[PDB]
Amino acid sequence: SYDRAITVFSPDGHLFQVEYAQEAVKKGSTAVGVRGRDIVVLGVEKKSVAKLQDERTVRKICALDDNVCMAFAGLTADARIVINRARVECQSHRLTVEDPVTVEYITRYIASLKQRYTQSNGRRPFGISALIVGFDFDGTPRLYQTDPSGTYHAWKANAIGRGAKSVREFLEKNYTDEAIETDDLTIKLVIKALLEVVQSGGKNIELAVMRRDQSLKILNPEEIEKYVAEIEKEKEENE
Amino acid sequence: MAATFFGEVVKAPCRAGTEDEEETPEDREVRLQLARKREVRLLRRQTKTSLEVSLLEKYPCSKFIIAIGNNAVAFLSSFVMNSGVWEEVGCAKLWNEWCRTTDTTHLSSTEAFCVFYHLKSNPSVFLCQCSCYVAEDQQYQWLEKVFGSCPRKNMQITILTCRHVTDYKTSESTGSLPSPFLRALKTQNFKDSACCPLLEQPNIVHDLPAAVLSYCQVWKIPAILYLCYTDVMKLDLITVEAFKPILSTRSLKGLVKNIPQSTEILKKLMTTNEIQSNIYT
Amino acid sequence: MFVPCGESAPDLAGFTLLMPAVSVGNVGQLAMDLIISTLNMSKIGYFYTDCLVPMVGNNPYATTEGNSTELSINAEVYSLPSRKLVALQLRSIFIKYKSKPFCEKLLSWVKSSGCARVIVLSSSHSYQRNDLQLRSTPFRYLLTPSMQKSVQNKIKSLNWEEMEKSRCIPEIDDSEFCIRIPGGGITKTLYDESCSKEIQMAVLLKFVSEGDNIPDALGLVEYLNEWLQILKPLSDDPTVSASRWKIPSSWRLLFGSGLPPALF
Amino acid sequence: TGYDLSASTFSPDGRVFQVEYAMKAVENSSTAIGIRCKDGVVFGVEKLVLSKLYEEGSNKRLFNVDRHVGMAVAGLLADARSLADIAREEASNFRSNFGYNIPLKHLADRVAMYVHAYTLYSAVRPFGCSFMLGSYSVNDGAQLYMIDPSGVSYGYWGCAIGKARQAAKTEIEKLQMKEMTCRDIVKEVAKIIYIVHDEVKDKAFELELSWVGELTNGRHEIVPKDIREEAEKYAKESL
Amino acid sequence: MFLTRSEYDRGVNTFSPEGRLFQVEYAIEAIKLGSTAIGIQTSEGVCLAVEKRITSPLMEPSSIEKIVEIDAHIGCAMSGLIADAKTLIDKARVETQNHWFTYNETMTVESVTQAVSNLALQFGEEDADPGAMSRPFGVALLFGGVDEKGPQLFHMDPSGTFVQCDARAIGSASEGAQSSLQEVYHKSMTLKEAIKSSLIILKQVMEEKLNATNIELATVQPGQNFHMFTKEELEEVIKDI
Amino acid sequence: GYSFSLTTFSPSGKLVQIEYALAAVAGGAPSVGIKAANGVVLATEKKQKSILYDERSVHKVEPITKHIGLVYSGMGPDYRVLVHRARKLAQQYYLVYQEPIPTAQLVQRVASVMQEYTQSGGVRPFGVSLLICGWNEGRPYLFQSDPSGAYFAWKATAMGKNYVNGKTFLEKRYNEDLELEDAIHTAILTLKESFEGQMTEDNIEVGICNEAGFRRLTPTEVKDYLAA
Amino acid sequence: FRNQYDNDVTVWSPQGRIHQIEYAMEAVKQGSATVGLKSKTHAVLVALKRAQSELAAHQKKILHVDNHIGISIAGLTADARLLCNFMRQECLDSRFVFDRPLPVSRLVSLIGSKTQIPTQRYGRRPYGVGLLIAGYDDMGPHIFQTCPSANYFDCRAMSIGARSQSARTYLERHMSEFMECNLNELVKHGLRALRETLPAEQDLTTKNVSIGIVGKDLEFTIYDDDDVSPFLEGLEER
Amino acid sequence: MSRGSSAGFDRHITIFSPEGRLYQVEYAFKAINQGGLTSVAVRGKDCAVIVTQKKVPDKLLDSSTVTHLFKITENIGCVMTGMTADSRSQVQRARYEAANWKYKYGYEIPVDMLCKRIADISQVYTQNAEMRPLGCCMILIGIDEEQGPQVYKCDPAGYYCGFKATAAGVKQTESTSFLEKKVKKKFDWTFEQTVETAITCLSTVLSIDFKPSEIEVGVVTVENPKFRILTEAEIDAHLVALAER
Repeated sequence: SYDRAITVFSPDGHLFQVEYAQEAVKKGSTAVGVRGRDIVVLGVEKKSVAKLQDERTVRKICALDDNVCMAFAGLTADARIVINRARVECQSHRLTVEDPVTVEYITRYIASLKQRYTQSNGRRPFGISALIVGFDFDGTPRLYQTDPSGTYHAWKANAIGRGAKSVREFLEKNYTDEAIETDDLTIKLVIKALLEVVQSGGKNIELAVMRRDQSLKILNPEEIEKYVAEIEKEKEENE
Repeated sequence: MAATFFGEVVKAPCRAGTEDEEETPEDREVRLQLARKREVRLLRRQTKTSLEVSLLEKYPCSKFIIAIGNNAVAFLSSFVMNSGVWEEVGCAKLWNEWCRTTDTTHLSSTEAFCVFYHLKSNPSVFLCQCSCYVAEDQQYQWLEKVFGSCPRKNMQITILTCRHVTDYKTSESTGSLPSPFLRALKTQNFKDSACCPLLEQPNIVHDLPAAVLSYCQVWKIPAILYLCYTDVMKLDLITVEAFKPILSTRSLKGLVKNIPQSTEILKKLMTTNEIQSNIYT
Repeated sequence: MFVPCGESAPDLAGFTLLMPAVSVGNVGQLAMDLIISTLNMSKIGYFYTDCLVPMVGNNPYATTEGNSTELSINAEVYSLPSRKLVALQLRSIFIKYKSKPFCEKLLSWVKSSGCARVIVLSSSHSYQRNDLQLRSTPFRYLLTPSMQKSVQNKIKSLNWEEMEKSRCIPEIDDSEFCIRIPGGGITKTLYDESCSKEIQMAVLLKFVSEGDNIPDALGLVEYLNEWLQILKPLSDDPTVSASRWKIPSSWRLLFGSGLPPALF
Repeated sequence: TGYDLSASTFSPDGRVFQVEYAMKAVENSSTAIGIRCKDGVVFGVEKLVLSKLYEEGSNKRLFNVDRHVGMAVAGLLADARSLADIAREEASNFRSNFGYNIPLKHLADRVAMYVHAYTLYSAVRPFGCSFMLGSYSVNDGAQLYMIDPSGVSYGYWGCAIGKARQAAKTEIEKLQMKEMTCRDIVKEVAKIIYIVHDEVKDKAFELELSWVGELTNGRHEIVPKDIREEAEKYAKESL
Repeated sequence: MFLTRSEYDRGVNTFSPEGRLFQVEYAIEAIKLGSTAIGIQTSEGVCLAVEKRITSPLMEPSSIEKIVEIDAHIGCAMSGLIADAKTLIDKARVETQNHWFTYNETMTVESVTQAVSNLALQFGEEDADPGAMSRPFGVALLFGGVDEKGPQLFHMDPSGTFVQCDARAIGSASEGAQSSLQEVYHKSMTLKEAIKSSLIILKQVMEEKLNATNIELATVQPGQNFHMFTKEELEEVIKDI
Repeated sequence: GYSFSLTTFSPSGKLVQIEYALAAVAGGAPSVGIKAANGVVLATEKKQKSILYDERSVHKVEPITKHIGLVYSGMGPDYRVLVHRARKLAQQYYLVYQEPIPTAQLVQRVASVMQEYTQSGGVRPFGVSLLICGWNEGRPYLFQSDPSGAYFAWKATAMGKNYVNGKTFLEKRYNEDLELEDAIHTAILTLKESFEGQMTEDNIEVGICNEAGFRRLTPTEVKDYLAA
Repeated sequence: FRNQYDNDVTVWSPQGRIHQIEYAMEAVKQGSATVGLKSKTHAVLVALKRAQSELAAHQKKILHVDNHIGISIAGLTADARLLCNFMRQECLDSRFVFDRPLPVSRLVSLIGSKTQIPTQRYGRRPYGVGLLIAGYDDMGPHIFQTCPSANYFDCRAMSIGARSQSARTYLERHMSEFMECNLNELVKHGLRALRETLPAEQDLTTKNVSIGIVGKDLEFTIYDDDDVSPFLEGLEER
Repeated sequence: MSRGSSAGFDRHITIFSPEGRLYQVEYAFKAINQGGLTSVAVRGKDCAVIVTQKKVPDKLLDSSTVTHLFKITENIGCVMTGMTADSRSQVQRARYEAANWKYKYGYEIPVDMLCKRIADISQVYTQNAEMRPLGCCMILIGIDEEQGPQVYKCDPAGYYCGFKATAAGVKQTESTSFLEKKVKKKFDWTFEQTVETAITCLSTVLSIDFKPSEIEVGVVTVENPKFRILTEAEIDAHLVALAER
């Protein structure tokens, strides 16, 4: 196929725009999340170091609301537009159906928008996939992961973007109840997971957790260097 | 490829079918992997081996009657397979736009990938049964898998296929012809007499049976094509009986025995036929 | 695999060879069909290959009942030692991932045979014309260096127009002028391969409109005619060529079958 | 040829090829004749009977389009119907507002303007049909106007369109229509129809006739059966 | 005739040679990528089972809601492109509620499927922003329900066509399932008899082996509303193979 | 290809369509605009091929306000439309603001309006470039409008046929030191340098803009200056 | 090779021809057979039902429109449903505004007017559906045939679909003996005509025939399965 | 969204050439000469007169209904050259145009202003993607207030000018040459040694002597400013006067 009717079915049916945007997230920076017993960690690398940057602006991690954060991968500006639209919708729900929205509802809204960038020759498909995570109305941990197709599956813990697979089949090989009992080990799994893909050490991996019912707390470059604190956990106890 | 927005550039394709833009190292690397992917495997079923040597060199042949088209294969199966005992030495492992979805299956009872059969009394008679649409390069692949480049002078071929009357071009309108009807084409060496009138000069055949006929004629092999132009490609009784004049030709005189039991077999088959959609197409 | 129709010797030691370029309109194929119709070249053999999509006809060049029943495929070879001519007819189109190796095999076989001239009939997309070629005649020609240096007097006399081959790394101002035929099919590949093999070969192409190409085909056969003189000097005021170029019998109805008597 | 893929295109020498295609489209259909006489206008169209099954009167081509004008078509039937029922609001939009009855010149100049509007837009294709316009009144005499897909309007003393166009007109001009009354006209009309009619390729036709003028007092209406039958008798005996 | 230029599906809604539209039969067997789903319509009720083809263990199976109910007495089974399949579902739900309050009864299954078919078919208005897809839906649907018919089953294809089918299977292995089902089907079938035969054919068709998580099924009977089977129900059904 | 759309950049991120518009501008008629310490003069060539034409039913240089003059090099009708509707824009500016538009905001207006045509698709770029003469607080302004929507202010410039040699000729012959009266003469010299066709009285339309506002030069005045 | 020209509805071929329309023509005859005969007093509709999806209840071809008009379909189901929906809408509008049935000869003209709309304009397709409409009014029984050519044909016995031409020949032969028939014999003749389209190995079952009737006093009632037994029974073989 | 323009320099008007020359405009220009008719427009100090052939290659036709002089206002008229249908439309367009002018400004539109507006309408066609240029050129005559007669001619390109004398059609180059020759030397042109010279032009450039059935002439006079058309009752007498010399 070529230009017109930008979303054309393939001769077998392989809607080219879909997997074409799918490929867009393999050059996207690798992100990951874990749904823990009472904490949820949201880790992502930034292997475009450009150390003459302001890290504040180039976070991957955005927060949707009092009860939701996310990370993504792919075309950053498109993701920013997604985030703003989702924030608007979340505010509208909290006004009209007033309650803290559940993670599933906002994920379903995201998926509906994402898949409704498939009609209307017009609009082109979005080139992002998201890791929506947050604590519900009840305080249970939740996790949801989508793709440009429009599907909005949920995972125990998943990774997207560059080399996402290797992280995934590291993850089930190590995801267990005696890995999430402690929050420190909970984040340590993510640490090791990106260690498998990071630019050789705790280099520019930005992450934050959301413990139950308080806030999104930015895991920061503390005096201990929170990052390299857990990093050295693995350095000197992985033997 | 235009009308993404208002006032744009149409870019009609090309009339030699030239819209292929008239080959980087990763391009012929993936070409290697892709060519090794689309393998026409002459699979000796349940053994899948011992078939590197092509049929004309693997087993000397005398009669290779082949059916292409769902109705052609139905016709040959129902009017011959019931007559004699036909085991399958093997078939063709074919993936393409047709017969997709993990070709290795239950043998695809309501599909076909060129299942061959030979007789007990005279195993020299081969019957290939498939309407599968092999790729433009894949006709050559399959043909040199089965025949090779050594054309022997002892075997004779009958080909059956169907094309829509819409495709047929005559001075009168297509919707005014006594469809279905019959046409045929003979090789240069096919001195055998025909049973149906030859195809008119302008209208041609451009497909797998054209491949087989070109191979046979070019390499002096006597072969014959038989063609019925019907209006529906579904499993049709009427288009089955359209080929009935074949039941008189020289190559077929010793095979067909019983007509009405064949007809009841056909009624059984098309009562259990495909679940073809109720769109009216 | 060039197989003669009867395992004979076509002895094409010095016969000019003709082949068309699969391009928009198939104007080359149409012109070649007209050439075979008007000079009545006989079918001597086949150029067998696993390259092209296979079609079968029954002697589209049929004139009598006897020759009508002759089976025809996409690839046949017509030759005529009466005026030292041999022709390669192509009916169908090119399979993907196969045209270039086919051209290489064709030139290898030509070397094995050694024809005199390898003149090619081609056409180009009329919408990809610069203003310099848009102001002028649609007649263009390319000749290999081996044979141009000898025949150039005739072309200099007949007032053709040399195609201006364009930069093939265009944005660099000092990049080389280089062969570029838009919508040429296999024409550029054939030309580059021929000059690499230093084979005397000719390329004539025209910029073609769309739909019927009968005017296009007649123009192209005339454009071949004035150089080859494979037919009497047309003496442009025809009095004959208006009805001398006899159309092949296969050129019956092409656009359809007929008017379906259900809507008018 | 070549640049013939949109109406909004010009030939290398300055032609609109997809108006000539409509010119050959009206060629495909069967002949229609209308003759203007001393004191009226007489139409006549021979209709091909595709099958005896069809009820008589179907596929009519003798459209009453108001009380005082009549219309006969040739070419593509559906678009002929379209222009026909277009010409029955241009009349209303002239009588609902201007009260009196539409003069032929104005009606033609608008319907010709409409078809020309279609012949100049890429998004649409020209109406592949041509048709006639006949009428009569005491204040305006009798008039006849022919419209082709190109959008050209011409008044005719006698005219025809269809696959026997040339033969029809060559048989027409041999008559002194300017001074003959309708009774002498109808027999001549049927005579022309049968003379130019081709059967060996178009057997199984039918004759249809209508007029408007003094005999019906400016009221368009189909030929009464008896006149039709006696004129048919004349045409047969005119052999 | 010689093969030349041709625009094939440049316009959506371009009729093929021999009159057979493109996108419609492009989507028909773009479906065949879809998961296999089985539906049996017997007097005692209907059953809707489907593979979820869990790609990786890292998903918890609960997420894939391959089966939903349009309403308490209308359950739906889908296969193929889930994305716009959910929009189909949402329209079905809102239409059912519209009928319910405007007309104080339960909207019948046949009208539900008919309105859903109405929702499709609106391909080409590329200039008109409102009401567009410019793309046929690429999902096949199965409806079960109870009304003054009682048990019912409707199969929809991505062409706006449907049938009062019973024992109608869709998916990648759809043809094999349908063939086996034909010889397996019984005119008078008890409820777990349909459950049993359908589960056996599922076990027989799909690639991966069969457990509680691998698939799911739901039923509606004239007794009461939609029921979605829980895990322990799946073990106590698959105990008997 | 990649040169048919106006909506896609070249593989080199390089707008072929605008360049074609530029070449069309180069193919237009010669035009000259000279700034001077006390005014600005615009001169251009009348190419009424046949004496049957009337010079002065239509005009080449168009006034816009008391103190605005426009001249072009390209295809006439585009220029006529742009003049007609730049008039709309300036008339706005006076309606909203009780003071005639300064020339700058006019060339802002015009640059915006042509550029939007470039970035719309389905509409060809305005195949003509413009020149602006103005006088604000009593000091001269000179603007050239590029059909790409670009606008440049020049001490002096020349466009149309052979405009490169015209600009070179201006380079070694103009100074900031000049006044209007000799500016007219030197601009005529520039056109004579590349006139190809032996100046008569009746080939150049001349317009000037001083404190007293923009106004044409009558053919009587063109003869009157050409006398010496 | 005129396939530059058979690609959009809005493009003429250099034959004064539109090939998309005739492709739509060919499309409908891939549907199902049907019969549209008539009497002085009755209009009935004989149809063959898609007995290919076995052990699944089949489709519906004869669709009730108004108490005095019923239709049949043989082309695109999508176009069929859209057009029948429009049929119902227009009939309801007529019975609303005028409190009388809409005479057929005007409804069918409106059908043609509507279907012509996409014939002329880019980005659309002709309504690729074949229609047999049956109706009765003050004028009397009528049968109108509709084709995606946006042109309708007023015949007294029509057949559209697969192998329809045999039925057309049979109907043209028996033309005379339809003018005077009671209901049952008219339906029998239509049934025989449809049966002739079927191969002689097939027989019209109650499971694959969908007779529908309108009359002077019988409003348009569609006769589905076994309810058609009385008409089907007593039918002599070929 | 729309079908779009065919990809090519000459394929569609919007695309510029490498030198930004609009091909479709040239195609329109050399599309004007279809129909074979060639018209001539000349004007004196008292009158402006336009003359063209009346090709009637069929006597099934009525001479009355076939014409090319279309009155636009009682004071202003025009002539057509090119295809018939677009000429139809622009005649309609200009009638409407001038009527709107008078309604909205209260006085009869000047000839030059009507020509300008029509030129604008023609120009805007060369801007869009599914517009096709109206392949016909239209010429005006009239008396404004003081300038006596004026002759104006727009074109598909949108270019127009005022002409002391002009022509359009097939033999346009030769007509222009003869016009230049005549205008340079003899230039009084009261009413008879006047535009009758253009009749001499048309005859000489085209064919043998004409007899008036082929000729269609309309005039406007400074002392009597109606757009009004002479007949073979009139044109004949003129041309017998011309034949004698």
